[PDB]
Amino acid sequence: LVIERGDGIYVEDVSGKRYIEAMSGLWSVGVGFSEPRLAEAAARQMKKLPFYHTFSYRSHGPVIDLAEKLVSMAPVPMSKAYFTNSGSEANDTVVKLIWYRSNALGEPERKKIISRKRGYHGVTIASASLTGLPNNHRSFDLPIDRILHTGCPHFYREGQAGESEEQFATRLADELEQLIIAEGPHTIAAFIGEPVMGAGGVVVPPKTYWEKVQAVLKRYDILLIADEVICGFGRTGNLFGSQTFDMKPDILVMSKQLSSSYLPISAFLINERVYAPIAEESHKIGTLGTGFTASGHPVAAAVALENLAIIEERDLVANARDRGTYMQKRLRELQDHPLVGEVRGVGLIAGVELVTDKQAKTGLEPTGALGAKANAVLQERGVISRAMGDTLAFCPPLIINDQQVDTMVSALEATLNDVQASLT
Amino acid sequence: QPNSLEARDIRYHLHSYTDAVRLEAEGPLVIERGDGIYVEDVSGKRYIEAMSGLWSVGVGFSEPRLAEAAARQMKKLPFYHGPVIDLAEKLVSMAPVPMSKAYFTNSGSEANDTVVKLIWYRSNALGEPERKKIISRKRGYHGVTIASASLTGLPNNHRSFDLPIDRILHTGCPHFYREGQAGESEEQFATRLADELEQLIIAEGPHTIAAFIGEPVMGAGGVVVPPKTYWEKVQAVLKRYDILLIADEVICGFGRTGNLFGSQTFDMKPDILVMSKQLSSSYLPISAFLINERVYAPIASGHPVAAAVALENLAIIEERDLVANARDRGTYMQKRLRELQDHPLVGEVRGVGLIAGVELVTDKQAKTGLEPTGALGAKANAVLQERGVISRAMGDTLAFCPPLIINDQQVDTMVSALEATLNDVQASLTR
Ligand SMILES: Cc1ncc(COP(=O)(O)O)c(CN)c1O
Repeated sequence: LVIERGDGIYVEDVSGKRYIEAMSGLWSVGVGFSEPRLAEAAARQMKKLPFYHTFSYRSHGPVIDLAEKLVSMAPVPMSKAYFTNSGSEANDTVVKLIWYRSNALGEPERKKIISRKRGYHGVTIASASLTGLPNNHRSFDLPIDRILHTGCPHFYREGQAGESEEQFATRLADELEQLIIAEGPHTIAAFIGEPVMGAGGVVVPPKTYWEKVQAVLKRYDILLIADEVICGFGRTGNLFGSQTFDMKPDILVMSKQLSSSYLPISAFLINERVYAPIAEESHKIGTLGTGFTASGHPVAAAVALENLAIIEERDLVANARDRGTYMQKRLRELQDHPLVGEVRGVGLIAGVELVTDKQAKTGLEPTGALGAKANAVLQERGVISRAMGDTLAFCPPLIINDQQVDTMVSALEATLNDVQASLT
Repeated sequence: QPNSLEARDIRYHLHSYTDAVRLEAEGPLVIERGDGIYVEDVSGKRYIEAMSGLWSVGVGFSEPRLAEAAARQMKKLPFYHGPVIDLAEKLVSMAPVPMSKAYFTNSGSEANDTVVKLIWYRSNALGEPERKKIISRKRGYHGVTIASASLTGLPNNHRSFDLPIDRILHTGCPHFYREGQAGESEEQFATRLADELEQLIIAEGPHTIAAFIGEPVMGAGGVVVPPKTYWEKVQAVLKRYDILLIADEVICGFGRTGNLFGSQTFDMKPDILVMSKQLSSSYLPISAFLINERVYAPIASGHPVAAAVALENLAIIEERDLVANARDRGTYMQKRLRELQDHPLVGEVRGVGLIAGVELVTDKQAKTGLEPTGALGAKANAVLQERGVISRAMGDTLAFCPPLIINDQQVDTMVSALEATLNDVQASLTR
């Protein structure tokens, strides 16, 4: 599919056919595809100071404004923001700084990071190791040493016979605790998780998961890294997924909706517990020996600022919350469709996992075929979704209205009816 | 003034490559705007940006054509996962040796990281699970991801970070002034480096070595120009053991060394070429790497706004003859800088094309500076900045890497400021 242009929630192919971009591109184009104020911010900044770096005691106005704004918006108290170009680089730098921090605290053995199966955190050698999907690892010799993976919190696929949702949450927290014990708790630096796993299939954790996991972490004083690359800036019904799931991270990683992907920029926030010992170590060494050339890029930072100003002025968090409520309700009305195994989601993100045998939870051979089949029909009906195996994902822009949500979910129902007719 | 830019920076902003405790005490220097080769701080003082920012702002700091390219794309299709296709085609067509495919990333770091990951994937696809080691060099700079900071050969990039990771090796720095033994000539030193590389390869098991990575000229490690014959002798080694050559042209690319690529200046024939920086003049973040058919055969999403800017940047370079401009001003800069070789504070002047390093010492026979090494560099860089020129100190070396748009009169101004700076520093040391 060759996409050429976009407008609001829509994109157009070269032939002129219009689609709802129900993924907001790559989970990221929050303000839609034609926000003129972002081009205005970019052009203005690029003619004033198109580039300056933030190395060696240098700065500029856009990065200063954006650092202040991100710290001020944090869902828990934070101390500093640090800027990169991507989500992958941010998670990579986070891992490195955790290792530095542990060295800075006299803990040379506290270097292990716990991630999760089906988690997605990037593509660098380190951040692809954090990622818990098989194809990111296969043939790349990953994961690197120090990166561990605990279970995926996906009740529909991991729950045991007869187990309840809250028991499943208890079992995942207990399995985490067993992992920490078996490794040696003093060796565990951090735990990383997305509030809701996006790329892994829009996996919403079971109720009480994050409370119980945080209890475990807190017992051993392990750092929590909230990966808000997808969930950040209104996706889940609040400004951050950490608010929606009552998470209290030490480190919060952002990208994507930060600039609505109009330019490459990413950031993470660290609290005082993280910052203070890194600062002291940088002073003994003489510098903090990391950073990307374009870290804090002034044009990207100007666009991000204007993007956040628009999300606040137009009440887009609330807009996403309310259209999300409607979308979640509409999608769950398809539960009794013969092809619908599970509907899951919160706020303005959802997944619909397709099956041909509800009791066995199985689809066509191989798993993925059913999702590919339905996704082709859905596209043909004017809706671009992402297939993750047999799950179709929905993550539309924050500017969507109810009428557009109705259009998108009706196309999904007509799609599933079509696919059902092809198989009978 | 709690609401000044400087105060707000100290409160909220964790900087790269900065001592955080010192930043809290002094605050940043805040840059406001740019004009050609100049930038201006928030207090209104102007400086020649003799480093082009971070070796990167090739077209200077006020090129409104790039602003229009960005806005045009941003108003058509601001993102999707056309300019990316056009840019890939252009980079392949400009390559200094035949190339097959272009891949995009945001940063030089991610490019190098991806290159390492692709090499591993490739050796696995070829059924060579042990051919995974990468040889880099001391003082090399290749970026800051966990993998690419491991390729980097500088201690500030490793200390307290637990790097380098396994599989990354480092051979010697090809810096004759610092590494040449008593009575060794420049060419003999080249011979010895190629021999030490070969010894490394033999000792590790040649079947285990996948690739060698080098910058044609090492930038961030101090503008180290390799000895004559080095690249020829190295390349003969690597070819003997079928090792891939990765040319990291992040700095050297797009006219910096007197030719379009540093690979042409040094007669390198890489299999993989990494680019960033002058690719877009840093007006937006974008990087790329190219691979040849040898690389691509067993293994057979750029950002569109960034790509549209990189395309327009390349067109400007081409239309305004900036590679030739840089070559000719480079010839003049290198001659002017070498006029300071006899200065009592100058240990060495080195450089090619439009990049150079002036290494400072206080005892020219011992090749020693002030205590500790770094103090003399820092001192002179501060005085040069008072004189309106922004250089970058790498220990006791001051770097010069000005915009491709610079003219001879500006070169003259820059080098005269350095001369007066060295005279002032020498005077202060005698008091
Ligand atoms: C030769 C070289 N390679 C790689 C990099 C890394 O680029 P970035 O800062 O964009 O990650 C740099 C940046 N100074 C460089 O000079």
